Amino acid sequence: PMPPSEFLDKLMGKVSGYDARIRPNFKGPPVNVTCNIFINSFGSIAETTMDYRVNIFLRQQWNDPRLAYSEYPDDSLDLDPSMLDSIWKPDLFFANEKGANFHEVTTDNKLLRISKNGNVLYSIRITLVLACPMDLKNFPMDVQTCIMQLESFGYTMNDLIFEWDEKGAVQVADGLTLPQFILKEEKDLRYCTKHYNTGKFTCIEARFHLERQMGYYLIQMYIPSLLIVILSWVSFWINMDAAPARVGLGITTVLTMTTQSSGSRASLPKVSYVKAIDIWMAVCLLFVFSALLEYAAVNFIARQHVEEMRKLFISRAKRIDTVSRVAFPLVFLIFNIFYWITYKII
Amino acid sequence: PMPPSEFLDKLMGKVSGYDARIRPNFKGPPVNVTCNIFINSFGSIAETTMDYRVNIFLRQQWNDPRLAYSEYPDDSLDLDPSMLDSIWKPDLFFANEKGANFHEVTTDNKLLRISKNGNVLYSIRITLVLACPMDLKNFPMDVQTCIMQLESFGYTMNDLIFEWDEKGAVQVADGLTLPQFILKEEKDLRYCTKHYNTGKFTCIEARFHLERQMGYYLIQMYIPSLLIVILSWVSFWINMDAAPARVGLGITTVLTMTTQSSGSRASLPKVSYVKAIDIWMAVCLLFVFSALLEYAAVNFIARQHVEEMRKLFISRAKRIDTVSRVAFPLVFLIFNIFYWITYKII
Amino acid sequence: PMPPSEFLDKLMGKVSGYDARIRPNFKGPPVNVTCNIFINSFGSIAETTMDYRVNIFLRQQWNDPRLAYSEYPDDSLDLDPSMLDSIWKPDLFFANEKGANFHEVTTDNKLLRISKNGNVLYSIRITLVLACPMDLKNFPMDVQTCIMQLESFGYTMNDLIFEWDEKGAVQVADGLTLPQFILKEEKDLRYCTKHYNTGKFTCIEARFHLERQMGYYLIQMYIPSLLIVILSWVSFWINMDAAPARVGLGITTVLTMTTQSSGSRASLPKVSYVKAIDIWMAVCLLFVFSALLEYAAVNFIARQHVEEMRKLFISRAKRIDTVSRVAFPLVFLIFNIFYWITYKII
Amino acid sequence: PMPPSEFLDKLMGKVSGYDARIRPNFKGPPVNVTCNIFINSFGSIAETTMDYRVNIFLRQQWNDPRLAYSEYPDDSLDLDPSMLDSIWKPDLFFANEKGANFHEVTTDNKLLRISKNGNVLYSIRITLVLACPMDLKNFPMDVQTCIMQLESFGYTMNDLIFEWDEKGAVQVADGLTLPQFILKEEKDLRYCTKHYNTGKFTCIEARFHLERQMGYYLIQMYIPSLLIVILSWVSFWINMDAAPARVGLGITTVLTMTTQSSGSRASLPKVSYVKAIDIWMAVCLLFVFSALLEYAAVNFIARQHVEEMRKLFISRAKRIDTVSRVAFPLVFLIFNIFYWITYKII
Amino acid sequence: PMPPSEFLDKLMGKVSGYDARIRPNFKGPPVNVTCNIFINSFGSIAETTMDYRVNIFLRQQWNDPRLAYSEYPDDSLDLDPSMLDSIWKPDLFFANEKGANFHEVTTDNKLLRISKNGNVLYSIRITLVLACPMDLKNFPMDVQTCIMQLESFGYTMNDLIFEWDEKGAVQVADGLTLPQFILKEEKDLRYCTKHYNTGKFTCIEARFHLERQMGYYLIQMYIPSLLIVILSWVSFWINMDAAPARVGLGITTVLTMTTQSSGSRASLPKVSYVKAIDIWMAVCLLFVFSALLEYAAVNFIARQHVEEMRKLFISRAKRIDTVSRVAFPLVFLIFNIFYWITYKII
Ligand SMILES: *[C@@H]1O[C@H](CO)[C@@H](O[C@@H]2O[C@H](CO)[C@@H](O[C@@H]3O[C@H](CO)[C@@H](O)[C@H](O)[C@@H]3O)[C@H](O)[C@H]2NC(C)=O)[C@H](O)[C@H]1NC(C)=O
Ligand SMILES: *[C@@H]1O[C@H](CO)[C@@H](O[C@@H]2O[C@H](CO)[C@@H](O[C@@H]3O[C@H](CO)[C@@H](O)[C@H](O)[C@@H]3O)[C@H](O)[C@H]2NC(C)=O)[C@H](O)[C@H]1NC(C)=O
Ligand SMILES: *[C@@H]1O[C@H](CO)[C@@H](O[C@@H]2O[C@H](CO)[C@@H](O[C@@H]3O[C@H](CO)[C@@H](O)[C@H](O)[C@@H]3O)[C@H](O)[C@H]2NC(C)=O)[C@H](O)[C@H]1NC(C)=O
Ligand SMILES: *[C@@H]1O[C@H](CO)[C@@H](O[C@@H]2O[C@H](CO)[C@@H](O[C@@H]3O[C@H](CO)[C@@H](O)[C@H](O)[C@@H]3O)[C@H](O)[C@H]2NC(C)=O)[C@H](O)[C@H]1NC(C)=O
Ligand SMILES: *[C@@H]1O[C@H](CO)[C@@H](O[C@@H]2O[C@H](CO)[C@@H](O[C@@H]3O[C@H](CO)[C@@H](O)[C@H](O)[C@@H]3O)[C@H](O)[C@H]2NC(C)=O)[C@H](O)[C@H]1NC(C)=O
Repeated sequence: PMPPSEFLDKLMGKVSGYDARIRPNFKGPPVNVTCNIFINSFGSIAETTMDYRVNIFLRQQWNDPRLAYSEYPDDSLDLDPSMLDSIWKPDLFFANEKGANFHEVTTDNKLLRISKNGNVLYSIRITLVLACPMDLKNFPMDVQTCIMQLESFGYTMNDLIFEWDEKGAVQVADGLTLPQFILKEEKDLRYCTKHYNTGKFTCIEARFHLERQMGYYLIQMYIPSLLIVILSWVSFWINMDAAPARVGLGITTVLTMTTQSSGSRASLPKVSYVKAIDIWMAVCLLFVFSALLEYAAVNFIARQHVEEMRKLFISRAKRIDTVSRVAFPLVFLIFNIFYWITYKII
Repeated sequence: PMPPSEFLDKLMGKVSGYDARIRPNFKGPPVNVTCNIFINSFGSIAETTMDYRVNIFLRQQWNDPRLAYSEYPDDSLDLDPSMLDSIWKPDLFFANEKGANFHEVTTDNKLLRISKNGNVLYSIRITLVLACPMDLKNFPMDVQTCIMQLESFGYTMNDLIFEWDEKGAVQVADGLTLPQFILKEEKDLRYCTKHYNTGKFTCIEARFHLERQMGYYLIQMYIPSLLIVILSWVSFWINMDAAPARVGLGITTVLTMTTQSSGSRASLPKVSYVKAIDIWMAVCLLFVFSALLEYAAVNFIARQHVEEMRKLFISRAKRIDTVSRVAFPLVFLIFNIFYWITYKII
Repeated sequence: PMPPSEFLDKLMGKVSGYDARIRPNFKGPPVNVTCNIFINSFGSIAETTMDYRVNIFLRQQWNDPRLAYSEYPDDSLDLDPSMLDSIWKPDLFFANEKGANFHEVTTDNKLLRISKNGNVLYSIRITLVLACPMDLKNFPMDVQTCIMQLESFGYTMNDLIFEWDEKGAVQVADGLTLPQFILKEEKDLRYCTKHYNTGKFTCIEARFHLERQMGYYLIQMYIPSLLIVILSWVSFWINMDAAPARVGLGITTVLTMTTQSSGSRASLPKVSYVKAIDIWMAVCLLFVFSALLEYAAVNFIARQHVEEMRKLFISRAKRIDTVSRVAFPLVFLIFNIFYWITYKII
Repeated sequence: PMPPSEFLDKLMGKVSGYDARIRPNFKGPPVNVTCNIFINSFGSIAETTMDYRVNIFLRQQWNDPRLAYSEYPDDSLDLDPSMLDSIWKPDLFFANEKGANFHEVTTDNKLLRISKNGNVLYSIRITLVLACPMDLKNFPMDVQTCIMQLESFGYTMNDLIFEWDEKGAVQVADGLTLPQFILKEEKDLRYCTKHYNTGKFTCIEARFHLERQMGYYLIQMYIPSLLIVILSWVSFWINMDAAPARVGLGITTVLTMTTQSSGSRASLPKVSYVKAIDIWMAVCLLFVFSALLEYAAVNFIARQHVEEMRKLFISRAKRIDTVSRVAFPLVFLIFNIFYWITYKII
Repeated sequence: PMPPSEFLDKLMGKVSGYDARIRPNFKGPPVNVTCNIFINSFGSIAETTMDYRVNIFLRQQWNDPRLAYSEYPDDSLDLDPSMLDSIWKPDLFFANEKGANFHEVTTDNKLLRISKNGNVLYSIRITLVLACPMDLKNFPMDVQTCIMQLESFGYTMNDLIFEWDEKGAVQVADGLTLPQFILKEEKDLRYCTKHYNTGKFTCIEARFHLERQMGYYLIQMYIPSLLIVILSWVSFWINMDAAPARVGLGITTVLTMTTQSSGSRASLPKVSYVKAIDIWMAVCLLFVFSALLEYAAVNFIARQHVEEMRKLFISRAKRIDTVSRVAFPLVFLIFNIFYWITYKII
């Protein structure tokens, strides 16, 4: 008979004494607000700024005994967001917001429905730019753990407690992909209960493990680093005497190893510790220059050393030549097997 | 006699029991809202961010039996956007908004008119920055399909259903051009009906097929890649003996093929898979270096090998020379015919 | 006696039946709104985005017979923008807004005055980022025509018509200069009457012809392109025999012509058609490389060809030398006279 | 007894006939509003956009005889910004705003106090991004004059006149420094009275003279330009015969003079006229290349010219050598003394 | 019995004469507002703009005798931010805001509670982009002191005084790290009492000492500067005669020392004074070029100077050779010990 919006105006109005400024179960046990999120979008994970943009559906559920109706014949009463400032809502916020906003296009993207016993479902759409610190000690082979944490601002622990629901506390959209990362499915859920000089305030947090796409940096960097070192060694398969081709093929490995070192730290923050993209690349710099010294070991013999005199001349340089030819794959592949299985277990 | 705005205030006011918080056909069949868009602007299609900005006219049509007037002698009653928060409107939103806004310059750019039988036309101007994932496996020769999807936020499927109208569900402005793409005319129109733990919500979506302008990358990249490979082969039409001109014309092809590899991946995301602009260009790198080995095959003879001794010296190198001269167009044009007709059928 | 604001409250209030939701001359002839703009600022003309920012004073004039007073002894009644939502105003908008805003610093920058016969002057300050497509077939020598168009949003042609006034429909500020362009004084004024499936809507538009400053690109690009070609020819005034100076002065023209080709397409969109800054510059690339082939024509004689044998050696190369010396200004100045007078008539 | 806010509500309310929509001295002499600013922050002076951000305290003073109280025992009544829309205020705006905003953090940063005779002090905090054209004919040695101008928007000259007060019309904060400029203390104060087709409107303006920091560009550019020219001359102190060291030290001056010409016009607008950073640098380009021709004048003798024949060979080249050695400081220091004292008097 | 929000409406309403426009202790002693902040986020410390973004909790405490309740049985009455414009609050602002905003997601992030004796606690969440001047005379080894200062805007010193509380006037979040800096724990707290021509206004300020991470610039710059100088000296361990290897290893040190000088001043402002990253690097430029002159001192002997003639030829050059070999670590390590212990005490 009577429509729900007319029914609900006398359920929360000045009649029946409902005050939206007062929490449920006032002067009693605290309010148990259970939460779960639905990640629509994810990404633009900046590393200069060390933050990431997410677009979620924040669903909040609690019980309000003041809103419990008994005689109206429906099981749920929805409430459009025009009258949304008229009941009590929890003062949730994010402890690492770094700017956020609602979505208000064609309607405020907000949802509210009330069960018969007073169970309240509240769902809004938020875009967050959440801050997470980035550990980059092993940069292309790292697992970034960026978190988000949900706190009360005004109510202390003895008035309002946040929880995650057991039925899927973080849902992720179906085809949610990232251009540079993989979002793992194990999502840690734990408390971050804050203590200030004002009081103690509730917190729950979710932890997202992000693992990179190694395939990009392997193409741009690790393959043009690997081939120049092989270019460095075919350069020694030049003739035995000091040819000017060793001058050009020497700087050929120099002009590439500096160019690959030019755009190497392109989009990276200025961290003090050393990462892993350069301890690969600094080794690729000294294996360039070890071929530049290898021409000097030709010129070490060529200006130092007639049937007797010329025989020691070639015999000493070949004694360096076949040793230097074998030892360059020796010093490389021992390093190259020490490099990857280090990061395979880290 | 009586003006429409005075007539409409008693048609939707507190008299006659109209409540804007309640959908039409309440406790009955769901509301059938039919939609079509008019794309004014399009583009700024970012690929680092994988989104695109669009500027549309969102037209929504439904029937409200509460608004059906009978005695007023006009066929349509317009309603200025000052009184627009006074009737019911659908809570449409975009599932991939990534930020959006209205246009409010000199007047809120909004339109509302009401037919005699209660048919309501509602038209607004929106600017969207819609997210679309970018498949870039064959980057200059790809067909990007970027979509837009229109959902209800608060009403489930048993209360509100979106549809596309048959009479031109997507209109495009007349001279709408893109700097980098071609918008095809076949626009797929289908449903994306969402299931959450809240309920099931209606969705309709439109699919835009975008095909690139290959003419830009052919000028900056494919022509300076093609000529250096031809520069690499006239470099072998140098004299037969080991001249220093082969040192300079060797690095001449090196200084260009790295410079063309420098600004190659300029404005591109860091995708893990390999695209097609570099498997053209990596082949253009090894055909540079195959001429650098071709001087080494001159120096392979020059320091290894008197009427008998000099005759085998020139005869072996010419046996390599005329083979290497013919085989370089052989290995190129077989690749070059394998490259394009692969992407002609993809 | 009675102040104007007290007089005007009974002229447009609930007394005397004035309704701001209803256009003048309702159920009669359409409203003739005449417009003119005053461009304060102009520029930041982007070409990657193909838009430009303008800052105007939009003056609108129409007649409202409901506002015609007769007994008050003043000729014009101004109205401060606090009461500006109380009379009727046209719903003008720009069909290519791409974002715009008002100016509200220290007061809403808005102006309204009402004549005795009901003539209404309405003037506001708007900042627009107007979209214009950029034709760049001849890029440093182009004339860009970027437009702006003013439409009604809610009223059709039978209710509201926009016009330009004859008395200076576009005024420009006094010292309005642009860093890269010249705004011509001939400004085309014409109609762009839109037909949608909703109805037909009025439009008037203004066309601004923008002509570039050729002096910038002549300094950075055309002078360092011209001198290297002259550097390419003094390089042939080296000694007759194959000297190593031709190796260095060969790549001297190469290291500049690629560097000038590096920052050439610096701030340009990725258009598919070829512009004019590169068909100058591609010709400046092959006149670099024609001197690199000119050393090969020295080495074509030096390894192919004793009083008889040496006389044909110098006689053939000088036969190429004096021909190549004259023909390089021949092939250049014919092109250079064909280049500019092409664009002098376009 | 009675508090000021209760006293002031009957001083400006509906009682006593005060109307905030009506200027003081209505139908009388115009309102004399005197102004002065306090510059808190200054800078981020962009040159691509040709604007600058400033953060001021705009103090406005006028007399309102309607607000003159006589019996309340205090000399000044302050007014908090909640009731600030209740009295008359001038409609000041900036004719070159290019976007501006108020500051509203923890309170609207606004100030109002009223003297006994009706003198009103009004002070607000504004952040402006003011447009100024940039003359850059002598770019590191220029004096930029960027202005700001304060106008009425709705009141003509016969109703409202702006003035600067004699007691320090522009105050500057104490430690206000700029990273690239020096703000001179002579600040010109004059009128810019505007004439439109609407009427004539008041304007006062202030002129700020900005002089650059020459010390930055002297370090990055003028010292690495000076030393390469000295590197160009010690390069001639090589041995007399045509050595290959002149090839390397020739391009040594080329690889630097183009690199210093690469990042020279880094953050500069595309002005058509020639500035002064390049007419220094273009001269530094041809003094590089004059040493490249100086090796050609060695090779002019080396392939043109036995006790008689060799004596003219060395005697002609030394006749060029000692002349070219002295003349290079001759042509440089005459230019270098002509360069700076030109800009010392401009 | 009676709820607090109903109790508080009669405590601050129109009954009991409370006026939020009037400060506590009016016409009496000034208001003593004590402050402390809690820094949540810190950083994005720009140096081109010379500012930094901070995210704080601003806690303000004062006493209001008008709000002192006696009969209600609770010790603290909280107040939700809906009724927050209903009591008096101090008009705090930041004298170097450069733009700031509140946080309003899911609730206005604001907190208010009132003790029994009228002590008021007020806590809000602010994001500031605070301006600080950057002294960069010794750039990688500097200690930046960036401040923040809290002032009243409308109340003078005889009405409102700010103080820092003794109990931890600046708290910092637990794991607050910076990518480039270290926030020291000694935080200076002092007054910055402002004198304008309006009056004198209260100020308190906090000073944050920021010390850089030297480890980043030591890896990218100081190690590739150190090794090239050692590369410059092994280059002299080439053979004694003038070899072409000294040409290539000469420019090898040139191509790196300019490349390291290319991206050196990458993200730096254009300060006029000289910093310390280049007086390290300019010395690393002339120790590159001192090896280029060292080949000229070989060619000084090679073209100037038969059993007697050749003995003085080698004896003079070895007299330069062993002196130049020892003196290069002599001139370097004296500088290198003078460089660091200068900045160790500064
Ligand atoms: C919100 O959730 C919390 C946590 O589940 C609830 O707190 C817990 O409530 C139970 C039942 O009210 C308490 O058990 C009782 O404890 C007292 C004292 O030990 C004992 O005398 C009773 O026999 C009974 O065992 C429990 O102590 C309490 N725990 C805490 C930490 O507060 C809370 O009641 C929930 N509130 C609502 C409104 O649902
Ligand atoms: C909005 O559009 C939907 C889809 O066209 C309408 O739903 C359909 O409405 C028709 C007629 O009301 C239903 O047909 C009837 O079905 C019942 C049960 O099968 C049968 O007893 C009747 O004889 C008749 O055939 C149809 O089932 C129904 N389909 C669905 C999926 O709901 C809806 O009525 C429209 N609402 C409005 C307000 O226009
Ligand atoms: C706004 O401007 C338009 C265009 O000037 C006006 O429309 C024109 O108005 C005139 C006079 O009212 C019309 O002339 C009349 O035409 C009828 C039918 O042909 C004829 O019987 C009369 O003897 C007279 O010639 C003219 O047709 C009409 N044109 C159009 C295209 O509408 C309009 O009246 C102006 N409205 C106002 C409020 O000023
Ligand atoms: C605001 O400031 C302006 C400029 O100081 C004032 O205008 C000037 O006011 C004086 C005195 O009212 C005028 O002098 C009188 O001029 C008339 C006509 O010439 C003469 O008959 C009188 O004997 C006396 O000399 C003066 O002309 C006038 N000048 C202008 C350009 O308007 C104005 O009165 C000030 N208004 C207020 C409210 O303070
Ligand atoms: C806010 O804090 C300030 C600073 O602590 C207080 O000002 C100081 O208040 C004391 C006590 O009211 C004053 O001491 C008195 O001074 C007078 C004159 O010298 C003397 O006759 C009395 O015997 C007594 O010693 C003190 O002068 C005053 N100082 C200043 C600089 O104002 C203020 O009272 C505090 N206000 C509130 C509301 O708490």
